[PDB]
Amino acid sequence: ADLGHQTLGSNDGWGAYSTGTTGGSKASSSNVYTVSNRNQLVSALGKETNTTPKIIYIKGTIDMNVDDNLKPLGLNDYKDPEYDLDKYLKAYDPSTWGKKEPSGTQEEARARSQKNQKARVMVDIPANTTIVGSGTNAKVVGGNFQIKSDNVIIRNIEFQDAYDYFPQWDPTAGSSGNWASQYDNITINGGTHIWIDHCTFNDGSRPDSTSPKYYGRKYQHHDGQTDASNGANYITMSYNYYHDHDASSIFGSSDSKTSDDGKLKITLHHNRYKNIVQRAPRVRFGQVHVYNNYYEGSTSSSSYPFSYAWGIGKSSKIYAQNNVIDVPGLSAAKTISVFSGGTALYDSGTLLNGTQINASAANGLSSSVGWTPSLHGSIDASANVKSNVINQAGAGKLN
Ligand SMILES: O=C(O)[C@H]1O[C@H](O[C@@H]2[C@H](O)[C@@H](O)[C@@H](O[C@@H]3[C@H](O)[C@@H](O)[C@@H](O[C@@H]4[C@H](O)[C@@H](O)[C@@H](O[C@@H]5[C@H](O)[C@@H](O)[C@@H](O[C@@H]6[C@H](O)[C@@H](O)[C@@H](O)O[C@@H]6C(=O)O)O[C@@H]5C(=O)O)O[C@@H]4C(=O)O)O[C@@H]3C(=O)O)O[C@@H]2C(=O)O)[C@H](O)[C@@H](O)[C@H]1O
Ligand SMILES: [Co+2]
Repeated sequence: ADLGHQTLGSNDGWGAYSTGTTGGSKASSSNVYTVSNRNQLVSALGKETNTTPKIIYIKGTIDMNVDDNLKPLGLNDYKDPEYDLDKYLKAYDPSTWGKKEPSGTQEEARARSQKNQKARVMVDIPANTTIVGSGTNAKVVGGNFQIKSDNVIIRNIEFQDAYDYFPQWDPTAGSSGNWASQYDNITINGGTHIWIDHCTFNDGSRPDSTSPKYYGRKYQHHDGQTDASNGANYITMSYNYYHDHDASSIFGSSDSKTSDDGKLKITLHHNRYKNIVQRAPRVRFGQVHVYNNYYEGSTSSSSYPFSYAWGIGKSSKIYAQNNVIDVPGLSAAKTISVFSGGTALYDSGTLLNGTQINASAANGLSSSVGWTPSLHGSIDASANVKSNVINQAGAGKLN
């Protein structure tokens, strides 16, 4: 079968659990579409009620920052009449505003401005849908796919530069405040039975090094690459190439969201993370199988310096098997970051710079996470992960 019609293999990660992930493979003839611009994409997706099996082939580059006639839209097209960058910055300067949350005229105008862009760039993917790139050059630029539904497959697409023209200042985020944006490439918000495979995720032409710092902090126009929230469950992400981007994948968005416990069952395998700073993934609560992924970066890079690969968050149940990390000078301990409530990590076969290590033990964590994945394909020896993943991961590697 072609990529439009294949389904997730019955053993291929948590996505294969229960009813599995077949997307739109059974689409009838009038529910197969080929799309090459936002209008055609939006028409094919339709609304939440469009749950019949459907297959959507993306042909070429689809820019999501465009109007209904496909004219490109930028900052001045989205700006609320009352929003102004220089006045926003003057209003919320910690020097005069202090550390309270921004509120009042400019913040309200900024919020409305951001909703103006969201209406163009964010689209929901309805149940029983397969979306795949045709050829080696299918691209989604500036878009944020959101998946709240069940049974969805996304493959062979290069997602670039989910860019927010209106980052919000938050003085209380982190030790010194941070600017925050809204758009991921893909957000799984309660979505279930999802396969993301052979896609590429990067920051396109606007990497973070082209953004200035305001109040000493990077004016961050990006957010995540593939994030999962709000009881998202039964998901396989395989053979994806994440590169040149700060925060990759947060699974479980909040310590208070205890309803995520027993959910966020996600398998990550054969993904490549190059020049990714952090959160690859950062997990709360979930049983997440992480195996045969390759991570490569430098702690001294000026653009996207490595901070950590796996985030051991509250009650996370990461099961790591035969992953390979190549970051010169990094210690075994610093391959991961442990956050409050994170106490356990199964860690087997990890190579760091060519040497076998145990990040879990080095961080004092419990060596068992109370589960063993049954749904997986073949396990590569760690010695072969780098080569297999560089050769095979990302869009345009099949076609
Ligand atoms: O269908 C819709 O479209 C839908 O849209 C709305 O709802 C969405 C969403 O579905 C809701 O659940 C909710 O989302 C809430 C929030 O608005 C959203 O941005 C989000 O984000 C998470 C956290 O809330 C963020 O603060 C943030 O946090 C991360 C870390 O998790 C956090 O620990 C911290 O990290 C620290 C330091 O601060 C950092 O500096 C760094 O060093 O690391 C450490 C660390 O890792 O611990 O801050 C970071 C960060 O800044 O990114 O990001 C989280 C994330 O997953 O991105 O989740 C919120 C929530 O779960 O409540 O609201 C959304 C919204 O759009 O408003 C509509 O409201 C709804 O009607 C619906 O229609
Ligand atoms: Co996100």
